[PDB]
Amino acid sequence: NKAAVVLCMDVGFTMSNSIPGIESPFEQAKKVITMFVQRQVFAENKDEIALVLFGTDGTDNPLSGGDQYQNITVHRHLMLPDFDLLEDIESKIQPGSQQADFLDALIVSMDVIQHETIGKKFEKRHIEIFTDLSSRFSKSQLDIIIHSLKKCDISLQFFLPFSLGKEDGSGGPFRLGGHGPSFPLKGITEQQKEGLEIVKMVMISLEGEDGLDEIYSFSESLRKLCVFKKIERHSIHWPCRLTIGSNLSIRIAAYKSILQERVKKTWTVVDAKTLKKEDIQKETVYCLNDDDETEVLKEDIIQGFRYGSDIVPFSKVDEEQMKYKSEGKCFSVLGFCKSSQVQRRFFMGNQVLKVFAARDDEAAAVALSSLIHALDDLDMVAIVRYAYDKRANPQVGVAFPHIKHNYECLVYVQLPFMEDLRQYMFSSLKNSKKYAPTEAQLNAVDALIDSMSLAKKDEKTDTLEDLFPTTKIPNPRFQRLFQCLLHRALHPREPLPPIQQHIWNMLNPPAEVTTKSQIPLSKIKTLFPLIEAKKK
Amino acid sequence: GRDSLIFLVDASKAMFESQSEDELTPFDMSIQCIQSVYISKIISSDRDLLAVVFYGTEKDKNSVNFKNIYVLQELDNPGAKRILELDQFKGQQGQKRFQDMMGHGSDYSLSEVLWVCANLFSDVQFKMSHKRIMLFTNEDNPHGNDSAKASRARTKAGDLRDTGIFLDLMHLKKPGGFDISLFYRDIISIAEDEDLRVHFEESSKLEDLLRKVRAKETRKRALSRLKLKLNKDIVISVGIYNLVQKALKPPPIKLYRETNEPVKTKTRTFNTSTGGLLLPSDTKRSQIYGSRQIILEKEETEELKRFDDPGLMLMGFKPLVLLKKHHYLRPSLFVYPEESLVIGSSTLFSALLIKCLEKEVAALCRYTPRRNIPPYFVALVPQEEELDDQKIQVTPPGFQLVFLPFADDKRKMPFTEKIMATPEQVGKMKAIVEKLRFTYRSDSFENPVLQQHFRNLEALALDLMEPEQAVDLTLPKVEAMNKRLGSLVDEFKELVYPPDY
DNA sequence: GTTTTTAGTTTAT
DNA sequence: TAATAAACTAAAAAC
Ligand SMILES: O=P(O)(O)O[C@H]1[C@H](OP(=O)(O)O)[C@@H](OP(=O)(O)O)[C@H](OP(=O)(O)O)[C@@H](OP(=O)(O)O)[C@H]1OP(=O)(O)O
Repeated sequence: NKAAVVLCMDVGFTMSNSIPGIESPFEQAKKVITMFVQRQVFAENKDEIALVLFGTDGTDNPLSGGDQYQNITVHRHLMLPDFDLLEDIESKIQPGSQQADFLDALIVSMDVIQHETIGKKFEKRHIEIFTDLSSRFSKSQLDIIIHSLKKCDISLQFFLPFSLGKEDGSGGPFRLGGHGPSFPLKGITEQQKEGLEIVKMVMISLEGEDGLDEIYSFSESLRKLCVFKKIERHSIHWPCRLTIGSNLSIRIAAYKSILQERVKKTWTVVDAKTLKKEDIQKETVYCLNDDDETEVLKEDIIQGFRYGSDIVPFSKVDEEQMKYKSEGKCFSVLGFCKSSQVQRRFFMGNQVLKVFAARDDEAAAVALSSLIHALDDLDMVAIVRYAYDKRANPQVGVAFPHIKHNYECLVYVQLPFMEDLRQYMFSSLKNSKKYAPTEAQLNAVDALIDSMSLAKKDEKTDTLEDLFPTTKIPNPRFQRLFQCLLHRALHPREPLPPIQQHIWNMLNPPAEVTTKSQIPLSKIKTLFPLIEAKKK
Repeated sequence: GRDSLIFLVDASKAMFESQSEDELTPFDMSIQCIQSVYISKIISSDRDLLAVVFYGTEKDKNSVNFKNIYVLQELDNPGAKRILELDQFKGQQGQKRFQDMMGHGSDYSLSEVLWVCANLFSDVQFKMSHKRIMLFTNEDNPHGNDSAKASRARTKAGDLRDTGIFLDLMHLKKPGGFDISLFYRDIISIAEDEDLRVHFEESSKLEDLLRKVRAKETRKRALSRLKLKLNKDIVISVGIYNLVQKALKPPPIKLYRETNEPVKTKTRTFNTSTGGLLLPSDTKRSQIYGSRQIILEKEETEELKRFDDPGLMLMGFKPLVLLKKHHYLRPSLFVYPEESLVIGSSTLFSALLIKCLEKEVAALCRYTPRRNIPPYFVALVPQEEELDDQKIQVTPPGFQLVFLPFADDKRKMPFTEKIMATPEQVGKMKAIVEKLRFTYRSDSFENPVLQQHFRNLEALALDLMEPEQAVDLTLPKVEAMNKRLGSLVDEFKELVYPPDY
């Protein structure tokens, strides 16, 4: 649904003072704001965005009456973002020389939502603050701010130059958007420690224990979708009934958990001079494929299919009657089997379905919870027949339990038909008399895998910390496309720009993993001869 | 290219004998196995050429008039009439039609039988790639009483291997077992085997003979040969295969109404005003946002897609427990070393496969299929070779290329207040789950849409009986499950659903 | 060069 | 009404 967002950015003098190697917090927050407004513009949402800057040289806000809330500027009011906003982020907006109270700027940001969402329909109201917490601030408005955020139902997020934990690499490798480093926790001041505690207390009041999860770093925000987290549109449910036989029915609702996004807009082929679509036309002609290319009119072409060497005419009318016809929408259980009999290399389709009970139906929630825990306690899964509607082709799939601490559900993935399999026989590598590696070759590979380890078992409790979670990194083709689309609009004469480095830094493993493997890779290059074949 | 496959069936006395079996005869088992290959080649629009030859019959039919060799069907594309002809030899009634049309139990000489088969490969008008003969017999010593025929059979079999013709033995069950070392050890074509002498076991069921023929009915075909780069200097060559692929309904084809002849289709682009042909340099790409137009060249719409060169860049090694099963995005692929491109790739591939299995780790890679495409993180899961009791390769050795989704591909749903069931309700569902328990196999279900589509084409191509309705094997056996559960459905209902529901 | 596959659209249920 | 899957078109790469 629609949402109203106010971006509260710090442009003070301290935002231009950084640690050697990493960019300034002003330049880091300027790319996080650019990433946010870019997706909001090129996806053409109805979300309205305002921009408040604090730390400027001047003062322009509807709260300045009486030398109050100084050095706070409302650069952009609540309206749909456009290319003029992105150009101001890219060129116009310059760093300030003053310092402003970041809680006073939050009050100005709250004033924009309270006075400009007046009649418009907004399901969510959100404020994102980009600051370094390096300046002093007053704490008298703390209870006034929380009372207004809760009465107006306004969510909050914070973005800082540093992560909310600690840093081990002493000034160390520092790359924007990389995995591992995110500003040294030893390079922060005591004023930043005081401001960070106030940020914690505000987020704990608004959100609770999970309020700490809404405090991010600029470096990690560029390789996540956290800036859009509070304004994502809600998923559509799929009502159906889970049937076991014909006398047992369970009302369920399915959601698509995994679904590839890819591009949103299509490229329209236009004339190079008029730049219009109507100047382009395609005509497809038909002619006899065999001897003598003789054209055929549409009043002489029928539909047919091939049956091996036979050519069988089959009109679309006759095809509609003899077509396979199903009853329709269903989610019927065929049987239950061991989970070991369903290997993940058999998964089919282009989606993953999470099946919950029908909303506000406790009886269906108890019935489905019995199926989930029974399959989990038996280490078994359900082989079901899935059909989206009376039109879609029926599928055979698997529904395995998924038990969490906040919800329980079944996870559906399509399974293959017999016509989808291919029994390609492959030569044995375990019983190989030609390519069996030596003892020194296995030890070099053994040393390489240990050096390139992407996990960390910290605290020695078998707790694996993923050092490179690729599922949390956004698809780089989107922000790369938004970079080029905006670059062409603002600079029509210039060619397309290269890929931003923080994109490459997030698409690469932590710098410690790459440097650790140099010595193991050198021994592998000498132990494993590799050469290209040029003869046939 | 067009591969060639000749089905050679023995017609001796033992082929029509179900020697103490709850199964069909080895002849009926071979005839039904050949029909399945004929049909499956049509389901996938395969262009291979198929032939059916019988030996040991009383009647003969070939170009050189060699006795006791009947060529039922020469090398040609499969069709509806060819499948209908093979159906005339199916079952008990088909055994009578075969013996009345050609006879059986007659003597023969395997040398003359292989000369007729090799002659079918030479008569092809099309160009051929692979030339293979598939022999169906339950006789492991055809000429143990005639050294003059067994010696000429070995010489002709050796001449086929030099010519380039492969011979695969589909040995069937024989009392006491089928002994390949007696005779067919010096006939079958093999050289890739690592001096293991494994080979398939004897076939006693139609399912086993079908899988062994299916394992050799179609040859390997790589989706792409890519470079697996440990770094910039250490590069091996791998082959990407799709062991699973969604078989879809074949698209229609336009015909000429008065002759039922296929019609060529050509699509061109011209300017609307002048009517002249439009070169690729005479048009540009456009994308309108609001009231502003963004114009890019065709070269630039592909340039923004460019990231990595085509191949697999090794990112590291992640334990298998960090790869979630519910993070499926698209069908997985299979990675196998391609020794033909980079020599020494299989040794590094095997060492990586061995150590990834011992440490339970997957090789995370940045995957780029074609040129000018954004990358996607994939996890090469180690996969050990697995053979069943028939020595059929159920699982090939290599790596399972599992696609990993980005943060955009994840979609969140609203959370419930988690309503859990009591142990009394879970116990009743446990008894229901245990009642409807079965053994799942990946080839147990057929596509009802594909089956019915080709059943309709058979009725129109042969013009015999009306199109029958296929039995949807995806529908639950409702009446059987209700009797199987009994009162377990009325139970659990009283524990969950109130009477005011 | 031809054939299978897949990303990118298209258009009806 | 939008959501989405069965159809369809086009381009890359193996054979
Ligand atoms: O840290 P991970 O081991 O990768 O755990 C992930 C992660 O959860 P947390 O970081 O909160 O522990 C996901 O969070 P996001 O991708 O949303 O940021 C969460 O996804 P949900 O928000 O949908 O719960 C997912 O859970 P799931 O994939 O079951 O939805 C969960 O993994 P586990 O289920 O293994 O804990």
